[PDB]
Amino acid sequence: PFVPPSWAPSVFVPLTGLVLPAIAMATLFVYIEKEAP
Amino acid sequence: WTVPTLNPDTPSPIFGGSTGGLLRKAQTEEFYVITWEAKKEQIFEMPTGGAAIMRQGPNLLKFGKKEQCLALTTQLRNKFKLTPCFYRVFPDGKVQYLHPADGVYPEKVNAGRVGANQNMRRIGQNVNPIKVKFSGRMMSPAEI
Amino acid sequence: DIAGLTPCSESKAYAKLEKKELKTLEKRLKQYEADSAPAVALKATMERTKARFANYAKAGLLCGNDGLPHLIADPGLALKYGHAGEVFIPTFGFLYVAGYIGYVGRQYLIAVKGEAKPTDKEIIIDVPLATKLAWQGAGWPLAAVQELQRGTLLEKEENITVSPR
Amino acid sequence: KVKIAVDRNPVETSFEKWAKPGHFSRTLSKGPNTTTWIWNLHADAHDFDSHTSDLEEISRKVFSAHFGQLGIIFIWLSGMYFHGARFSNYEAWLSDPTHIKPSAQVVWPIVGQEILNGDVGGGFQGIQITSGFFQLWRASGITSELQLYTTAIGGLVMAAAMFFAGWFHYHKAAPKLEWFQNVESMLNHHLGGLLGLGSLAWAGHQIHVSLPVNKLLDAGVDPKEIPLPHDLLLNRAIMADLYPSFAKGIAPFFTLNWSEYSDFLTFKGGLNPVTGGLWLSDTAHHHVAIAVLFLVAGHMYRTNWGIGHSMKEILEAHRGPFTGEGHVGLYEILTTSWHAQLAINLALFGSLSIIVAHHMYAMPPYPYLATDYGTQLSLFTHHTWIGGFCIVGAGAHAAIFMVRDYDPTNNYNNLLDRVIRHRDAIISHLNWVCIFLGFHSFGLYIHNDTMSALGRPQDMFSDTAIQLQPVFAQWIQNTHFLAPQLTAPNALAATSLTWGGDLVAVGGKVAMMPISLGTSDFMVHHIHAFTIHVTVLILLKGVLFARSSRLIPDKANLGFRFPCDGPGRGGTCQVSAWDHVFLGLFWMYNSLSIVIFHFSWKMQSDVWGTVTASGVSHITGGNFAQSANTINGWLRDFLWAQSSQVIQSYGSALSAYGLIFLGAHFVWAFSLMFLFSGRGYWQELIESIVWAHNKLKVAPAIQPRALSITQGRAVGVAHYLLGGIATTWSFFLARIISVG
Amino acid sequence: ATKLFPKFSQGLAQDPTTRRIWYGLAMAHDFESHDGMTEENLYQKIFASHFGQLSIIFLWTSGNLFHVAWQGN
Amino acid sequence: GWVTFYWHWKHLTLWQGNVAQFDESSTYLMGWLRDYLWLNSSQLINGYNPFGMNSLSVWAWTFLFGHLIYATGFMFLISWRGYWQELIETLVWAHEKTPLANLVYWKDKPVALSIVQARLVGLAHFSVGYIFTYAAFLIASTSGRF
Amino acid sequence: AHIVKIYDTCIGCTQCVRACPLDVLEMVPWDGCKASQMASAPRTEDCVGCKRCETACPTDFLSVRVYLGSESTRSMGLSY
Ligand code: CLA
Ligand code: CLA
Ligand code: CLA
Ligand code: CLA
Ligand code: CLA
Ligand code: CLA
Ligand code: CLA
Ligand SMILES: CC1=C(/C=C/C(C)=C/C=C/C(C)=C/C=C\C=C(C)\C=C\C=C(C)\C=C\C2=C(C)C[C@@H](O)CC2(C)C)C(C)(C)CCC1
Ligand code: SF4
Ligand code: SF4
Ligand code: SF4
Repeated sequence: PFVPPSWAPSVFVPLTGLVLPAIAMATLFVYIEKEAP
Repeated sequence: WTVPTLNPDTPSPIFGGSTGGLLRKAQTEEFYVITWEAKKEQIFEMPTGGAAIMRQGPNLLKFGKKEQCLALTTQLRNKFKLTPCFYRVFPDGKVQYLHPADGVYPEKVNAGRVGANQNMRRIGQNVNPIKVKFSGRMMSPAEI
Repeated sequence: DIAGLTPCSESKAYAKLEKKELKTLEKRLKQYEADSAPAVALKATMERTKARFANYAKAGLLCGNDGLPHLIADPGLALKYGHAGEVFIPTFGFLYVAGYIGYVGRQYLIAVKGEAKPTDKEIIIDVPLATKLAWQGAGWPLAAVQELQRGTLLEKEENITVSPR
Repeated sequence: KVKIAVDRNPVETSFEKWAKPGHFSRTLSKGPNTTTWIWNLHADAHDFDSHTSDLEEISRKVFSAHFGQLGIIFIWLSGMYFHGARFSNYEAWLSDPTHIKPSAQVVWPIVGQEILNGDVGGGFQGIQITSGFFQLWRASGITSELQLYTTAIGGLVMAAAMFFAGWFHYHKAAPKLEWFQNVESMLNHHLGGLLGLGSLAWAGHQIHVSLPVNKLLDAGVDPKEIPLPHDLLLNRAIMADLYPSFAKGIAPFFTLNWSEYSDFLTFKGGLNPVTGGLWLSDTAHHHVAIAVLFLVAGHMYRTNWGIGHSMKEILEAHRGPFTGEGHVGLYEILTTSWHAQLAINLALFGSLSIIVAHHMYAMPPYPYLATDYGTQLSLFTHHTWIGGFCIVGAGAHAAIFMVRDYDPTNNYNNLLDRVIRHRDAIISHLNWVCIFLGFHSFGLYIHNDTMSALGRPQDMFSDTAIQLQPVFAQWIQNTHFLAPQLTAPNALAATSLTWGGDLVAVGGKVAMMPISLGTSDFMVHHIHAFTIHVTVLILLKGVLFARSSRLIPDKANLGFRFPCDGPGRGGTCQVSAWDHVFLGLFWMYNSLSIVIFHFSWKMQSDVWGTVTASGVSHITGGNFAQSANTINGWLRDFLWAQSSQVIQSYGSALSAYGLIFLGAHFVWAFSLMFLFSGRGYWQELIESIVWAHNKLKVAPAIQPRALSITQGRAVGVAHYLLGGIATTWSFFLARIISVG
Repeated sequence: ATKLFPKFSQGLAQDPTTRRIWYGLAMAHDFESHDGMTEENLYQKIFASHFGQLSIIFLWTSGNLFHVAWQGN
Repeated sequence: GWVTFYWHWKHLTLWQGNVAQFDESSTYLMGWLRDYLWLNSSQLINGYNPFGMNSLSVWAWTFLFGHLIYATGFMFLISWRGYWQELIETLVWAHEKTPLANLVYWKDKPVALSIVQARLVGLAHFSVGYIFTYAAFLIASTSGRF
Repeated sequence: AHIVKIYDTCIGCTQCVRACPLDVLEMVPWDGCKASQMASAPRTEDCVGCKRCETACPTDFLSVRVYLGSESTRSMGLSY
């Protein structure tokens, strides 16, 4: 019932805490460095 | 008196150089150039650190910011009784005379000068911030 | 008696603490010859310990389960049960001394304020005047009431500085 | 011409100024209007330079202020000798030094404080001292409280002389500036007279009193039956019996037959097996050599004859192709600026005090000093702290000179000018070195902590896991140890047992043994490098940027001690050279706190300990090597485990250390109020309090004011160091006295 | 030149230092100080922000319930 | 801190079954430091040691993690901007004078944190270490003892 | 840029103008005080916010007031 597989953490933990942070940091840094038209 | 023209090929005081000189800002944004006349060769203190010898007659130096130029302006006037003048120079060749703006040092009242940022009231007559709220941006009752 | 406490005079823990304290002092008194100055000193501390445990019990102090004297601070319980020398009387003793210091200091500041250089009389103390006020401070309580009743103790708000508001 | 030049009756001796507070200042003499005046009076009392622009007047004030200090020190020494003669167990300790604990402070029986009079032994009750005076007096050959009482009286006669000299050389015959500017003459007398004569005289006392008296003490002779020092000084037959060469008199000295005096002038090295201290015969031949060396050194500078050197000539001669003008201008700077002299003197004197701590512990010079762990730990820590404070002071006075005495007209293209011209290169490079050390020193501890917590001990830096051995220090130790047989043939033994070899045991306790150096030692030596490099970074930066920076170009006009230049330029808080000294103090405290903790744990873990049948049991059982590689290891096995003595001292004689331990934690936390706050808040709070005083007509004429920004910073750092150092002091003394 | 962030304060957007990044994050929820802020817009922004806070709280509770039901005992 | 210390110590003694310890040791500050902090910290600081680690290892690591953040706050709280601004200016010179490194440049001119910002960053570091340190000590002492 | 303002309480001491280390102020002819001169702030764009002018101002309360505002390369006194 609404139970994720055993590999969930082996994949979710890597993605959330490493991959997603990198993606977020990349887009955020770009926006701040972007200058108003 | 007329606005002076900066001669960029003026002799510079004798100095071996330092690590407190101009940075990339001088080539991209702007730099400042102080000029003065010396009646005798006198060693003086570089606001950027180090001793330097002013040359007889014309002298020219370049600083990264206006405060450094005015700092040297203070030493030359107070200690050597000289009368220096400085300018802001842009990377496109444009030169802007800065001090003394009217040829008369600011502390000496001069005609023609029009008052700016003056309030015909005492600070205790400023309005309460609630009155200047929701204006175009964050402002102070003093600005109104 | 009060709060379920027990007289130190009837507490067994109070008695055990006194024995424990005297046994430490005695274990040390042994390593020394009888007339040796060290021995005389340990004996005088043992006598002072015996007098303290006896004097505290005689004063009718109450002791908790820890066997240590507890002080009753309620004016009602202290007066009705004989425990006023613990907090009540001490309170009026301190209040008299503390008001004494305050009233004398206030009298000094007021006296030096009418001089040529009050600031000078604060760094260099006018000893004669200071001694005079120090002796006249015994009747401060009555003087403070007489000032409170003449309206001379406080300052008028109109004469006191404040921020813009 | 070097000559005595003075002014007669320069200043009148009256109490007129005593009754006029702030008379020395043009701003303070006007009297107080606010409370700031009181602080300013005390803060500017000994700043003669700011008092007057006359160098001669400043020099005369400095000279007399030094005589006042010398008089203070003499009273302090007389008190120590007096307390040793009237309030101590020295005579009993002389008979039984391995069991009786030194004590020279007795407390009066009041409010129950007599508990502090512990059972030190010898039929005596008092506070156990750790100054090492008992061992010093035994080394000097003192055997009676009469000798301690006589020296105490002498010290007071000397203190009275010092205070007289101070009054005389300021009010009666004040030396002129030319007199003080005789640097060549001053160095010749201080090297030849003060140092060489002082060492020669001490050799006289040691050879005629310290050596025979201590030889008899070590032979087991009772202190009562030992010949009095004069009996040995007036009889050669007694000295001849103890040392056969004395039968020949001083003939061998003038005939160059020095070898005959081999029985009292020796090069044994190592330690006396009976006492655990250096051989006095070795200390005698040493001070004799020091005396000769310094007597020669004091004949190098030119005075009133052509022979000798000119310090100005030597300096002007040392110039190279990479340093422009070179040492030109330094002679003028070091003969007209006291702050310049104080900067160099404080730097060397502090570095020296730190060197004394290491040398005195490894080569214990006094009898029965090595096995007195309380005294050993106290001495090392005390001299280490004195050194660190003096080093920070060196930085402050270097900045004071750069701000007040530096003149560019006298420093063009010289070493000083060229240093200021590449200051950004110096600070930026030092900045990187500090960051590299930090990560590669403290990062290793974090790695170990994480690996241990993650249950991966094999991935840690340890003598069993990954190893970081200090090979260079291990090679030097081996070289110094084997020195006696090859590079130092005459020496019987190596200078110290730390290098290696057999251990020396006195009273069943280890006096000294070899000290092994492994990964944990390598890690803590790099923490020291980091902490020192960073402290230098702050102090150096404060001195090089004292006159100006890219942020502030007229810092020199603002002065040495100023709060800031306003919130402009983003914020210019703490830009003054004084503020750099304020920050340097915290890092100096952090560095030395780590240094003394390292010494205590290493000594308690690998050196100190009872020697039993077939085996030495150390105090902490050698847990430094496997417990000092993690922060958790330090917090648990050092702070938490060794705090048991101070936390359990209540009800005993060490109860005072427990009270001071809490009181010190308090003072330290109280400093944070001043260090984290600003005067703007306090001034307003005072305004509302002043209102209550105004309402009851009890407001003071001297207006109450919040402390100045600089005073707020000075009060905070003072209470921080006081609290922190006192806390370690209570922890160290309670721990060592209990498990000594 | 004028950077895009923060869009609520041209002043900060015209700051050429790293302070712009810190202050843009520090003054994002101070609506009253935002450029061109009106009382009505102030209330509407807060109302929407309050729905956002509620959304986060309920997801936090759902997350807690899920991990207990999936990894606990 | 004082209120939570009081609550925890009174409950630890009640849970252990000897309220007398609090009743006799809470009347002096040495009692609080030795009978509450020092005594109840043994198992926590032994979460990981040269002999191995236990389930309390995360709390031992966190306890020290909080001490580090708390002390890092002291730097932003005691040291002020002026000193740092002058240090950064030297680094800006170093980067522009370093070959190859000067090829890459910054879009935002590096500056020291502001005065108000530094007070906030210091208070945050101070507050985070305060909470993390006590939370690590509280859970470890109660769980390990019971 | 920081906001610098002069108030009618100005006595024309010129101290603020002499204290300013960036030439943000000057003296202009006036008729409100005996000195017949009043301080003016025509170059506030060069102001850094040192507040030296306010420290030099002797009037109670200050006649010259500085309000820290938008930060620029000049306002931050950056030589880079
Ligand atoms: C300042 C805080 C404070 C507090 C919390 C208390 C609390 C207490 N007082 Mg009290 N008391 C105080 C100040 C205070 N007192 C002061 C400043 C005085 C000096 C006049 C007294 C004088 C006083 C007397 C004479 C008595 C108490 C008594 C008591 C206890 C019961 C009183 C009551 O019913 O209500 C609480 C009381 C107050 C909030 C204020 C004063 C107490 C009132 C005026 C006394 C009335 C007591 C009344 C007879 C109830 C008890 C009945 C019987 C057992 C005597 C109670 C625990 C009674 C007691 O237990 O004696 C054995 C008692 O008779 N107090
Ligand atoms: C009765 C003897 C006597 C008298 C009447 C005077 C009188 C005078 N001296 Mg003087 N002096 C004396 C002895 C005396 N001196 C001695 C023995 C020395 C050698 C140290 C000096 C060295 C000296 C110097 C260098 C100077 C004076 C100066 C002066 C004049 C003003 C300063 C002053 O005295 O204010 C009173 C000052 C004090 C009361 C401070 C006392 C200082 C003591 C020694 C410090 C003790 C600190 C203590 C040991 C530790 C405190 C720790 C803390 C925890 C309590 C004044 C007319 C000054 C001057 O010429 O005017 C500008 C000057 O610069 N004196
Ligand atoms: C043999 C010559 C000689 C000796 C032994 C000394 C010794 C000393 N001088 Mg000195 N000095 C000398 C020659 C000498 N000086 C000459 C020729 C000059 C002129 C160039 C100076 C100028 C000078 C200055 C400017 C200063 C000293 C200072 C000092 C003291 C530094 C404190 C210290 O480290 O010692 C430790 C202290 C002791 C060991 C106590 C013992 C001291 C006794 C009195 C030895 C006698 C010294 C004295 C010069 C002998 C003549 C006394 C006679 C006039 C009555 C020290 C005691 C400093 C000072 O202020 O001292 C007050 C200092 O500032 N001297
Ligand atoms: C400051 C260092 C110092 C001093 C003071 C002494 C002092 C002394 N040593 Mg010695 N020694 C020293 C260092 C010193 N030593 C060192 C470094 C070594 C290692 C090489 C030695 C090795 C050594 C040996 C092997 C011996 C001595 C001996 C002696 C004693 C006899 C000296 C002698 O024979 O005639 C020296 C000549 C003089 C001292 C001249 C005296 C001039 C007088 C005092 C002047 C009086 C003038 C006055 C106006 C008179 C009027 C008086 C008044 C009442 C009217 C003597 C007390 C001998 C000894 O022990 O005797 C038992 C001896 O055997 N020493
Ligand atoms: C031979 C050593 C020596 C000497 C001669 C001087 C001399 C001087 N120093 Mg200096 N200093 C030294 C070492 C020395 N220093 C060291 C080692 C440090 C590093 C900490 C400093 C750091 C330092 C600073 C930061 C400053 C000076 C300043 C000065 C000048 C004025 C002193 C003053 O302010 O008077 C007044 C002295 C006092 C009010 C003493 C204060 C009380 C002390 C600090 C409390 C210490 C704790 C105390 C022991 C607690 C006792 C117990 C308690 C319960 C009572 C003066 C010429 C000042 C200066 O140059 O002016 C611009 C200045 O700002 N020094
Ligand atoms: C525990 C508190 C603390 C800490 C950690 C530091 C740390 C530091 N201080 Mg400092 N300081 C402090 C308190 C502290 N201080 C206090 C209270 C004061 C007031 C007196 C000062 C005053 C002060 C001054 C005046 C100066 C410093 C300087 C420095 C730096 C020296 C250079 C260096 O070692 O770089 C290396 C960095 C470290 C050693 C930190 C170690 C961190 C670990 C090992 C790294 C882990 C990273 C991690 C894996 C990242 C991933 C996390 C994940 C979430 C992604 C350094 C980072 C100097 C400086 O600015 O630098 C030159 C400087 O001048 N401090
Ligand atoms: C029946 C009509 C009704 C109801 C149910 C609500 C309900 C709500 N309105 Mg609302 N409102 C209404 C009419 C209503 N409104 C009307 C007519 C107007 C126009 C005048 C408004 C205008 C309005 C505005 C402007 C706002 C709200 C907001 C809110 C939300 C408050 C957010 C909150 O604090 O969480 C829920 C609050 C509670 C559940 C109250 C209980 C709190 C107690 C103290 C907790 C105790 C719990 C218990 C003791 C222990 C629990 C233990 C365990 C279960 C954990 C909330 C859900 C705010 C919002 O929009 O948020 C998104 C807000 O900004 N309303
Ligand atoms: C005369 C004097 C001075 C005093 C000046 C002034 C104006 C003092 C102001 C006093 C004022 C306004 C007090 C206002 C309220 C005081 C109240 C309500 C009294 C509270 C006391 C209570 C409830 C008693 C508590 C207890 C008693 C019976 C005593 C003890 O048993 C302890 C306890 C708590 C149980 C100057 C100048 C400071 C200088 C100096 C001498
Ligand atoms: S916070 Fe204090 S030290 Fe910093 S700029 Fe303002 S007044 Fe100066
Ligand atoms: S704040 Fe500084 S730069 Fe600005 S007007 Fe005042 S003195 Fe001039
Ligand atoms: S300092 Fe004040 S009173 Fe004087 S000219 Fe400037 S604004 Fe006017």
